Amino acid sequence: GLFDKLKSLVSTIEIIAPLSGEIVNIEDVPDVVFAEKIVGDGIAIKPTGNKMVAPVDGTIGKIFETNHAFSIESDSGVELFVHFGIDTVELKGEGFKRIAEEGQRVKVGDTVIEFDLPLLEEKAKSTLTPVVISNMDEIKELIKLSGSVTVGETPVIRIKK
Amino acid sequence: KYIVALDQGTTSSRAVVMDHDANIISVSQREFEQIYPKPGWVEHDPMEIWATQSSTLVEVLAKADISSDQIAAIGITNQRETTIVWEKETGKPIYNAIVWQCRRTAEICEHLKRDGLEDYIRSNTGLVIDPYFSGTKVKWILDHVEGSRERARRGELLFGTVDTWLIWKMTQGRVHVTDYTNASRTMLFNIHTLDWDDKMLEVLDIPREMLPEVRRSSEVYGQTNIIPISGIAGDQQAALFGQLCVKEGMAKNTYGTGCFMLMNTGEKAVKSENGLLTTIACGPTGEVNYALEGAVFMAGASIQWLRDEMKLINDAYDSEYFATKVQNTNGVYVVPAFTGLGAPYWDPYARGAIFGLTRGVNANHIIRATLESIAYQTRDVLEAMQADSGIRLHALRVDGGAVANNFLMQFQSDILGTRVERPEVREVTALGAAYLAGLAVGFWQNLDELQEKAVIEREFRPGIETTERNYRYAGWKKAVKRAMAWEEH
Amino acid sequence: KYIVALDQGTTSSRAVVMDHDANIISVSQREFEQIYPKPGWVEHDPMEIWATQSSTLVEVLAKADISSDQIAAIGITNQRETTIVWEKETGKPIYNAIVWQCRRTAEICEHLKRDGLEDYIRSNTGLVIDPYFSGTKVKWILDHVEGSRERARRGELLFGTVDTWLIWKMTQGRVHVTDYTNASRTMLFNIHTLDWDDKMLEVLDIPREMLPEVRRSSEVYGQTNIIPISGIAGDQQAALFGQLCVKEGMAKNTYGTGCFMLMNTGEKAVKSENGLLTTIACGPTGEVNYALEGAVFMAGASIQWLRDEMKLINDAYDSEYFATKVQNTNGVYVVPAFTGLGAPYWDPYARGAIFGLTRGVNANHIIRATLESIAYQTRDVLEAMQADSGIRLHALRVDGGAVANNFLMQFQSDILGTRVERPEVREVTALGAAYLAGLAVGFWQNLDELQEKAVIEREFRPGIETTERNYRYAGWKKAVKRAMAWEEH
Amino acid sequence: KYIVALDQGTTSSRAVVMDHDANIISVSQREFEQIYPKPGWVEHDPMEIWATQSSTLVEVLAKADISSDQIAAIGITNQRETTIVWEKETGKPIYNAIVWQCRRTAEICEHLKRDGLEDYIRSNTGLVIDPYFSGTKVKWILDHVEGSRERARRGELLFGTVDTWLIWKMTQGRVHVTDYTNASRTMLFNIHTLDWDDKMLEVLDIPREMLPEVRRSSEVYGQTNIIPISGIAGDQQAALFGQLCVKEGMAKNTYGTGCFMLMNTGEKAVKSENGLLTTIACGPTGEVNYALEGAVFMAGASIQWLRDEMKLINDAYDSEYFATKVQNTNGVYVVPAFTGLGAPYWDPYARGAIFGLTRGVNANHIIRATLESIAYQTRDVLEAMQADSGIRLHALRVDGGAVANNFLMQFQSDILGTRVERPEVREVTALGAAYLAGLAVGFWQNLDELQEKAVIEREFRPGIETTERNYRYAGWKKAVKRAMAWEEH
Ligand SMILES: Nc1ncnc2c1ncn2[C@@H]1O[C@H](COP(=O)(O)OP(=O)(O)O)[C@@H](O)[C@H]1O
Ligand SMILES: Nc1ncnc2c1ncn2[C@@H]1O[C@H](COP(=O)(O)OP(=O)(O)O)[C@@H](O)[C@H]1O
Ligand SMILES: Nc1ncnc2c1ncn2[C@@H]1O[C@H](COP(=O)(O)OP(=O)(O)O)[C@@H](O)[C@H]1O
Ligand SMILES: O=C[C@@H](O)COP(=O)(O)O
Ligand SMILES: O=C[C@@H](O)COP(=O)(O)O
Ligand SMILES: O=C[C@@H](O)COP(=O)(O)O
Ligand SMILES: [Zn+2]
Ligand SMILES: [Zn+2]
Ligand SMILES: [Zn+2]
Ligand SMILES: [Zn+2]
Repeated sequence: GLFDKLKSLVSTIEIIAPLSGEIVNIEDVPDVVFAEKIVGDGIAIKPTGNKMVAPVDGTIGKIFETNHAFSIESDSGVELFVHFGIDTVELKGEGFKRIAEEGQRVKVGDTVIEFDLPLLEEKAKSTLTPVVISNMDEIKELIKLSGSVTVGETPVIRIKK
Repeated sequence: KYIVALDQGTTSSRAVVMDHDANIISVSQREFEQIYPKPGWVEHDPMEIWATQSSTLVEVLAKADISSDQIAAIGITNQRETTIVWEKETGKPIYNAIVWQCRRTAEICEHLKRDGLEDYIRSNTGLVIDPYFSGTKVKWILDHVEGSRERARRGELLFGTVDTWLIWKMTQGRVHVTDYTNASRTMLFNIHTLDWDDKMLEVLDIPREMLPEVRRSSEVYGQTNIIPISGIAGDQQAALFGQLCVKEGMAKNTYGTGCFMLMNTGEKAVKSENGLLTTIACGPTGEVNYALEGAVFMAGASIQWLRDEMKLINDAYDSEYFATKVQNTNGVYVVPAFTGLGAPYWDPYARGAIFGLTRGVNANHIIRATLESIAYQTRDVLEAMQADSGIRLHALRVDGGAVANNFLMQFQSDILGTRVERPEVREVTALGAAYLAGLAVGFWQNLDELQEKAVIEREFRPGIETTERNYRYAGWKKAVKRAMAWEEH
Repeated sequence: KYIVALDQGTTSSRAVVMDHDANIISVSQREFEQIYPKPGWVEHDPMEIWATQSSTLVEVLAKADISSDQIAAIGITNQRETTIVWEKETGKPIYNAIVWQCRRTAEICEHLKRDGLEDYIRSNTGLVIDPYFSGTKVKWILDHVEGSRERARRGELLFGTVDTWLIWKMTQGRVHVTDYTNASRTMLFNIHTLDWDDKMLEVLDIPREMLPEVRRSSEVYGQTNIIPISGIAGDQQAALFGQLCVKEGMAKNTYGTGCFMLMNTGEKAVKSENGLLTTIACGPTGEVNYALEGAVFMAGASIQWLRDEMKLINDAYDSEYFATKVQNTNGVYVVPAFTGLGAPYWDPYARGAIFGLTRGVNANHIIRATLESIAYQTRDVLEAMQADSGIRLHALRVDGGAVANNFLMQFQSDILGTRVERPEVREVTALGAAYLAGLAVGFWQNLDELQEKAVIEREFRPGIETTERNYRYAGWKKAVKRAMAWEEH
Repeated sequence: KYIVALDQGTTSSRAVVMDHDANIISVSQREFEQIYPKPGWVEHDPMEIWATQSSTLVEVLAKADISSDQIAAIGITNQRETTIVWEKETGKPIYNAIVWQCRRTAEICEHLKRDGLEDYIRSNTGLVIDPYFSGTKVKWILDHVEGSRERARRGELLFGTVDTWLIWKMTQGRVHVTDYTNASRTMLFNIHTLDWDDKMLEVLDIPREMLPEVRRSSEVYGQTNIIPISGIAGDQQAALFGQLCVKEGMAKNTYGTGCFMLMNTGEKAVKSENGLLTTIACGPTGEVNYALEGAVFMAGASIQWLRDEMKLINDAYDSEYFATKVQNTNGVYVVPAFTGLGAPYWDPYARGAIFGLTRGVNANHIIRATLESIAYQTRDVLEAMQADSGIRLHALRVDGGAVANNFLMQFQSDILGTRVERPEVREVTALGAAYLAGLAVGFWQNLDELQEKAVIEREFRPGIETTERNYRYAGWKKAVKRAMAWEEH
């Protein structure tokens, strides 16, 4: 049933898709902190299924108690914030499931949180999944890719530090 | 050469001495008793403010080594609303001071509403029917003393607010003046007409005889012997000023005994449609300006509560440390309506409540919850402020004593999803009076002489938890709605 | 010669050794961890009750100097509802014990109501749809473990309550029995038919395979090596018994971790129409009797709360002293729904709240308020008890640990307007098991041998403040109604 | 695959599980009662260490998810000196354990001195006449039980230290062995001859019959069912080891319940001329090595004292925060001789004292003073260490639980005028046993496999206050000299 066991095809800073679907303008997030990049900048992603993963080899910072989001520090001094959907914290951890732990180092691709794309599909307010860089101050240039992406595979952003 | 400001606050009395270059030179604080003679009631003792305020002066002057010879003027700042009556001859109170919080004259307000004055009072006072302001505290006094009204028509009876009382006790009985800021607070004065309301006065059965003289917030009121007193402004307003409020759409939030959020509305009396107060502030020369205000009764007080009655902390400073030992309030909410709800609730009936407790909740959840209440309230007031004025703040300038709380500061920021600018000198309410004093005395000439002592010391910006804010606030919202209407009538 | 009782409670585990003359000879208490893995959740660790209960035995035996040779039997008393599952082979739990308070299986109950079983469950269990009882805690367990249901049909999985678990761990795996008292609590057993409900079992997806053997509350269950175990009864019931409940209309109130008020209804299963439980107790020979029960989750716990998390007191004993330094709660109310509301509210949603706070309220108001909650709740339960059974108590016999609180005792009395009889030996829940043990062993023959160790030590009678009771209770009533429905679903 | 260590300490019992790569995988702590049946006395309950130690194992294994199948071996670490006697047949103690601190057998020591054995005992035990060690606690026991000595010649009576007791209770009665480290502590064993002293044994009236088997600190003692137990070493020594003591002149200081400072003296039994202990440690293969040791009874305990009896703090962690709110102890000194003075004082008569108090001193002076005592004592021991061994440390490697105290750490540094290296894994005492276990099992082969998990996490270096150290220490010196000889005889 799961190829999780089998071997995969294996191919300045590049940030990788930490979850999958269609990329989106931060600007369209139904939440201001996001949409005005108050929290920082990056993109978003309408999601396709199953799981959230490290997008940089770094170290997972904090993991939300209701496990719907997490942050992480790249070995390259970048800060990432991944927030699944919006107002998700009201589902109180239902659909979510904690693969990793609030302290480890990870490579790109390592499973971080698993999820239930459909329970979440009608329960949640929105499903948008912002991916932003929070420490926008220590970053020169930041670029936004487009279209479709695939987990731990397609990159969404490129940035010059 | 230097000005000297006087800050007589809910909690305590202070005395600041600044130089021309506007540097805080020496300070004196002295806290004073709080009496609750009955539940929803608060009262302070006129002679104690008095003793405490006086005493504070000397000690500052002394501390720095300075005399009558080197002080340009006296600037005066006080706590609002808090009503006082006193036999003219004597220099003695016919009662205790009723504090701004004290919910006593609550039924009275209930008549006022019963009659139909909500509308009126709104429109001319810019105030709102509530025990919060001077008016009713006056009548309640006159009403609970045999020889009062009459004794006062004959006029042996004096009314006043802290500035007025503070002044007269210095101009040895000579001067009876309140400022423009002070007066708006009273519920007796007319903000457009800029003079005592005949209606209020009547309706309330107050006698023009006791009312003092109402004058500019920068003027030489008189001389006193430590010398002239050139400044007067209600505390919240003197801080608006020290922040250099002064221009349209400009705003600050003061975190002290209570929380006061104000925005300068230049020369336009914006009519609040969102639980807010239309009141007076100053424009750059100490002239009359209008403004929107959000009052929140309990802020720093709560900390004092944990500190002094509950006994969970030795210092309010410690709250940061414990509140941070916890990550979450663990479900708990603290609605600190210890003395009703103010803006924009205005429910003199609600009382303090605690919620969401379970066996695993401990002291630290609780403290932090108290700290949180602060930002919640703040935020309540703010949203109002915005709707009303159609403007969207991008930063919050702040100041106050509680503002030294990195935690609270930050949390305040996250919960708003807005930056928070914390000024390098926290003691702004003081500064304000000074300027009003100095300016009025040629001590300074121009505000511009000073768009420099106003360094920002710190910026708090929204952390990642800012995403969580809506949920957390809804918490708050439900909690609040449950503390309401607790008392009865 | 002597019996030895075992009391394994919510808070702690104990071991009492009595003589034939029924005198408390030596005791051993040992408190144990309380885990709250999440808010409305409570859990204890099977191995810890275990370790703690065992350890307590030895130490009592040792303390007095006594051996296998002089002990007639073992009487067993436990905390109710608290569900446990364990791999038969091993002697190891597949989970932690879910405690009677733990509100986890709350949604489940919500289905049950959604389906239509309220009526059924009432009528056959005498219980009421609520996370309080065993049933749902079982399913919730089976539901959150891969190899469970199936592993349990094959039957390598054991269910049980503390008595059952306590037994099996002593009869080295031999015995799997619960008593009649215990079983009623589960929500799976039928009180008329006096056997497991096929419906419940189904509906809940429980497998007859795990259920133990259900037997008389006085019988020799087996032998163990410290020897036979002749007694078993749910704690509340073993205290009904030690008070010599035993006859129709007879009642007691136990003040411990919670509060349990029960009345013997001889052989008639009175149907509660007032938020009460119809459940089983004993008649004079340990035979099945019916009874009305009022459960109140939080009593002594609150004190522990102030004592252990809030940190206001070092000892619960101290509460008398501080609560008495105050005369009034000063308006304050404490609704201790830390783990929902029980009878007669039964709202697994309400949470702890505090009310009527103002700046003058301090620690001592608060403590006392907590103490007060006790009598209020008690009183709530009582009125129910009366309505239901048509009888009007004239006294309240009581017992429990909190019952050493003159203040509370008295206050309890005033607030009821009824006398309160406090028994000279507080450790009654124990005594109960013993008798059931002794009796069953010819250790005693007749209850009558003992209508003598039941001396009354004190009578509390209604003081003049008893006139004030209605007001004060209305306080309570309003407070309660506000803590309700706090959590969400 | 993994080793599992057992650390059974004065304060509590622990269980660490490491991997081959030597990473701390899961831990379990469980604190246990401390009984003071009388002043200068301390005692623990054999069944409680037991219960606590056992229980801790399971819970670690469980926590990580692991079985009998994946664990290479069991490493064992215990608290020293603490004497135990127990009926062989039963598995039951004839008494309570006498702890290393307990000053009971103090008169006995007084005879020993009266007789002339100071010299002897020094020279063969390397120990010093003091209630601190096993010997006298044994005799005191045998002396306060009717059927003892005789019952023990017949040999139904077992002696042992925690490792020995811990072992036997696991090798179901099979194994009776102590390690080399353990034994030196007893005052009955001969460090040169490396075997029980006939003299001690006599003089003390001890019977070779109870003494266990004495074996290498790395050897397979036997197998147990959770499997073999390959490691054993007295705690202080297992930490010497985990720090990779191992070579001449190498040293560490452990900050826990007490303070223990040790230096490896390879294969030479250095004779202390400065209040120090000559005792055994290990060389790289777990072989016997000698060493100099400085024992200090009270360190972390004091904190617990403030924390648990005095009640000034909720957590020991908090001590940093309060102690830092003060800058100075304000003159105060705390000599924590709660259970006599150890090295290099060795005065079982001194008792705790506090000094230099004046009206302005408060809680925070006090706490900090307690923290300070730590470094003072440390420093006392150190100077001894140096004189004795002629070597001058340049750094202090440390470890222990208290070592997380930046304040203390630093202060320790200043007061010494020496750098302090704090290791990245504090839980070293554990690690030690493991290696001894692993190694002995081919789990590792070479120590060298590991001169890598020993990262330094932090360096504390002497701040400017280091200049002040002499004065401050003289403070200390005077204080100490005043707490001495408090009790009488
Ligand atoms: N670290 C802190 N955190 C919270 N509150 C603080 C802290 N430091 C001081 N305070 C609070 O700040 C208040 C002092 O505010 P301030 O503006 O000086 O006094 P006032 O109420 O007279 O206007 C008090 O209510 C006090 O309890
Ligand atoms: N003076 C007292 N006042 C209030 N509560 C008391 C007092 N003494 C003991 N307690 C309380 O009594 C309880 C012990 O009740 P008991 O019947 O022994 O225990 P259990 O909850 O296991 O049934 C605790 O909840 C404790 O917090
Ligand atoms: N921040 C801290 N400051 C002071 N003492 C601490 C701190 N954290 C823990 N402790 C102390 O450390 C000790 C634990 O030391 P450890 O090496 O674990 O235990 P043991 O005494 O069994 O060897 C306790 O005595 C405790 O009171
Ligand atoms: O409305 C009263 C205000 O003046 C409050 O000021 P304060 O917090 O300094 O007492
Ligand atoms: O329903 C649970 C009862 O057994 C409570 O008994 P307890 O207070 O002794 O834990
Ligand atoms: O001499 C006794 C030592 O083993 C002390 O060790 P401990 O601090 O871990 O209890
Ligand atoms: Zn969220
Ligand atoms: Zn102020
Ligand atoms: Zn009980
Ligand atoms: Zn240790």
